[PDB]
Amino acid sequence: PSPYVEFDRRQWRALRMSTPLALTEEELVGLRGLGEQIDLLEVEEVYLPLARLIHLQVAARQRLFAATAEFLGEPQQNPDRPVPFIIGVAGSVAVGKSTTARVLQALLARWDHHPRVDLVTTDGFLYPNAELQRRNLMHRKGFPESYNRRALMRFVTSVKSGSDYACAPVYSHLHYDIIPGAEQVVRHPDILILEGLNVLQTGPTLMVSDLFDFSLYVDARIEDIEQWYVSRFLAMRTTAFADPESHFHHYAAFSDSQAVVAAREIWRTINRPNLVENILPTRPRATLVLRKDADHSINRLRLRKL
Amino acid sequence: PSPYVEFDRRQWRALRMSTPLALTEEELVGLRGLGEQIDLLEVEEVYLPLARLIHLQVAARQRLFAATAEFLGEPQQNPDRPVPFIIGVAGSVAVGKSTTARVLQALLARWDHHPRVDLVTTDGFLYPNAELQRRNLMHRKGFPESYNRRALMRFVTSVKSGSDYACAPVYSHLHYDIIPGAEQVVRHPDILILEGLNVLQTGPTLMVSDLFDFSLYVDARIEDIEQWYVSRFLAMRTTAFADPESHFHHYAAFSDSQAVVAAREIWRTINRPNLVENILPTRPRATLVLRKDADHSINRLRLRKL
Ligand SMILES: C[C@H](NC(=O)c1c(F)cccc1F)c1nnc(SCCOc2ccc(F)cc2)n1C
Ligand SMILES: C[C@H](NC(=O)c1c(F)cccc1F)c1nnc(SCCOc2ccc(F)cc2)n1C
Repeated sequence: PSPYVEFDRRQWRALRMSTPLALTEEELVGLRGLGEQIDLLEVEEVYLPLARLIHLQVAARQRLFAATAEFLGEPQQNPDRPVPFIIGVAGSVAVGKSTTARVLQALLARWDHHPRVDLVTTDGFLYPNAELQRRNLMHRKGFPESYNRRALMRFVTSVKSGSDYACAPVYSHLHYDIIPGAEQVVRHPDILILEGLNVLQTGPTLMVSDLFDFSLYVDARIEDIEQWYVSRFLAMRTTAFADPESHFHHYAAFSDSQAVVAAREIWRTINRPNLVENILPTRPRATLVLRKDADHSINRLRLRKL
Repeated sequence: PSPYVEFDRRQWRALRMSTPLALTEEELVGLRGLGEQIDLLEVEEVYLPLARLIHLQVAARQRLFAATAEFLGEPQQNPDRPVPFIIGVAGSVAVGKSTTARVLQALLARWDHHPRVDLVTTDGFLYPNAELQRRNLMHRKGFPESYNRRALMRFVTSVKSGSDYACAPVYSHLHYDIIPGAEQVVRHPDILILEGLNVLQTGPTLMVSDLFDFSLYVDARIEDIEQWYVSRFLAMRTTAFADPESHFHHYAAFSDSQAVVAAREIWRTINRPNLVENILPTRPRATLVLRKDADHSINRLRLRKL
């Protein structure tokens, strides 16, 4: 007896799902050009249902907002509209957080209840390399203390206060640093998706996850994430690393097998240990845990018992 | 702004709430039967309205349960009813948590959506004095490490899993210790209230508050709380301390002068520090913060914007 319902992949296909509202060819196009780490079978059989499951909660938080406002005789100090519904997305580097976020954003924005869905990466809340150097934490990029937690907290709080205007800084993966001066503006969306390694981590006081209405954790076998991590690394040689402006240009010249070495080293000494100390223990805090099998398809969902 | 809708006492009284919810005289017996200090006007003017708020939340959760269950063609592994709705009640020692919890228990039960409302204090999860001693922690009773946190977590998880049956141990303030083989059974209530000064405290992993659907923080000026503390202590000379078995019998003979000295020393050195370092930091993690005046009246409410 546990606090979630479990479905393996069989049981999930095998359910009398209520709604048609299927994917028009206008949508199924935009969808190939952000996934491809995700196939449309997955979008149809897995992510769409999820999006509706989530739609149910956003819709419920919208009705309750209103039922409450009416109950109070909609007083002056109550805001005029529900505040954004914030969804957190967590998991290891290379697990697919980013795609999953992009897909959900796309699907969730299909309903008229909540057409404005924003997306923000916690990447923009890393200290700039300048500062990471100043605090002697370069070797520590991606661990809890490498982020400006205070600013991140300030940001999410600002969003849940019903600001019409909240700013987050941008991180460039190419340049391996915060793009100075660049800012993402978020103007009271209906839903904000916040993605990052750290979104379900546990501060001493208030923490960002305290302002989440729903949170999702992307899980895989640790060997499999290594495999995905390495493949992503190799691939970056010809793309990202190829650029002369890449902090990691000197990785471009690596032969396949030499790059495989380097990758498994960066994995075994930074990314795997981070996952084990800081990310994987946050798995049981998610509303929903999705497990992906060796080749990226979901083979198990855990929804928190409603 | 803040993430809070804020009302003071005036504003809160002066609201048109378009259901005239009235307490029966059948209910005004029970609510005097919970004791005194208890101001019946405040039950009518504050706690009943709040009870309606919290009700709107429980009703939303029960419907959302159902719409989700429908959506999944009600599968076998989905539970049949909603799991209990959990509400945390935190705040200092002597701030009146226990009353607030007891009144709420009584008012929430009046609706037929959730007539079964259980109340459990986390004092039952303090380590027995015996164990507090093997661990050299008697001086630290009421701080985080004096609780069997693991046990507390299993308890709460069992209730949130939807189990039919869950035990908590019972603590006696009379004997100043856990009563051996005393047990409180909780049998899938519609709502469980969990009162304790630690309920909103952070764990590094999963933590109890992760299972709350709603939570309350009873607040006051720290000087005011001391004064209440000091009376509770004095008054205890007649009641608790007066029995010759009571661990604190010697305290019955302290004159108003020596009794105050003693109370302030226990405050200044145990209860006040536990509050500054462990409880007050938890205050911004509550859905609702209730602030009290010197004279025990509620003078400010902060609800988390919906
Ligand atoms: C430790 C470090 N940090 C990050 O790049 C990082 C991240 F990948 C994600 C979020 C925050 C971060 F600081 C790192 N991880 N891998 C590398 S080298 C390869 C470049 O980045 C990749 C990122 C994801 C991959 F799957 C493969 C490579 N570095 C320099
Ligand atoms: C810190 C400590 N702990 C507790 O007894 C206690 C509690 F009162 C409540 C919950 C958990 C606890 F460990 C304590 N605080 N005051 C005392 S001695 C005086 C008798 O207890 C009182 C309890 C509550 C009061 F408001 C005033 C006095 N002790 C032993």
